[PDB]
Amino acid sequence: MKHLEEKTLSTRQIFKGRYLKIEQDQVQAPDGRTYTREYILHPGAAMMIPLLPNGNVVMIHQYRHAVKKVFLEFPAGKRDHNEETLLTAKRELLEETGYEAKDWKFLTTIHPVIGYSNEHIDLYLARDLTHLEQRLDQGEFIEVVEVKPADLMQLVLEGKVSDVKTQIGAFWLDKFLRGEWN
Amino acid sequence: HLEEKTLSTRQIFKGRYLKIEQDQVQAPDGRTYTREYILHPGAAMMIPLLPNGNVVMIHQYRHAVKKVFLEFPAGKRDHNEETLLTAKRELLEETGYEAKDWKFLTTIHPVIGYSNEHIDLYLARDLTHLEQRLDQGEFIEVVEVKPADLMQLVLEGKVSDVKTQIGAFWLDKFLRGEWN
Repeated sequence: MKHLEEKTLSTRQIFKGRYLKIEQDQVQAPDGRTYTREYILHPGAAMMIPLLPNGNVVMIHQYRHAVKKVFLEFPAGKRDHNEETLLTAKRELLEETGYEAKDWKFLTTIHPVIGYSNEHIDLYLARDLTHLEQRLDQGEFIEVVEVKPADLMQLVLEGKVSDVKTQIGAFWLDKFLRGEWN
Repeated sequence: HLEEKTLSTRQIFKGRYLKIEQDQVQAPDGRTYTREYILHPGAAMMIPLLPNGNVVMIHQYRHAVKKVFLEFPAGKRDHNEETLLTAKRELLEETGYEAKDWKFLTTIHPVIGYSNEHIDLYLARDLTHLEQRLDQGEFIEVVEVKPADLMQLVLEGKVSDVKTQIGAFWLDKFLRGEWN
């Protein structure tokens, strides 16, 4: 769909905060005119759907100050210096929840902020789990929970799983558990 | 127990589009940390279901990711208006359609780590086809999509836009008689 593409004419890093880095670009759009585009430079991420032998999934509660709310989430974290996201996922599953998994399957990649960040999140299904113990980062506060997939889907419908990556995980899990996508 | 207490707030950056809030917070360990996030106006996204069973979707380039995306139409809340008003306006501007039947589905948060953005998702039915009225810097092509085709595209990784993918999943639940 080449007639929709925009051509980068210039880029700069316009701002660096404590955490957020902003790129500002001038682009040539399909009209041949120049427009500004601004977006966050993000390292990428992974998220894991950790399926226990008992059929429950391992989830977390975590407070997110950007939204001033505690969210139910699948474990996740940012990609460290261009590592494969499978490594990110293994590490985050262990650090946030204490689990390791013998069976990892890449499901899909999502883009959560197409208007203003280059973030992508690779979503994985982790099976054949065994437990060790949690190891949280400085400034990271997490409660680990087990959730029945049926209860999770009802929470989705009720608006109680508003975190996009985790809601998408729930729907992919549902497709997997029903044997539709497996 | 997990909640962090705001100690101070500052708008540290305002560009052409993006505004960054930086807060000092006291966390559950009693210690102080910085939190940085985008101040976003909020947004609406619309699933427009045609009488033939297809949905109206768009193709749109997104410079932040350097790809053309398949999306449901959407846009940002203006002057803190009711998001249904946002939805009705953006459905007309981006696709050329109006709808006489609107239903709120759910609110999603696409960037919990670094933006206060929420998106309210709506189902739109009973449609009338007028014409697009695109805004500055907007280039959008309208396409009709069969929901079964949409779900296969999701599986294939060809619907990576979170809001759109979630919309597909909700539509699938509605069309299957599961959620109504």
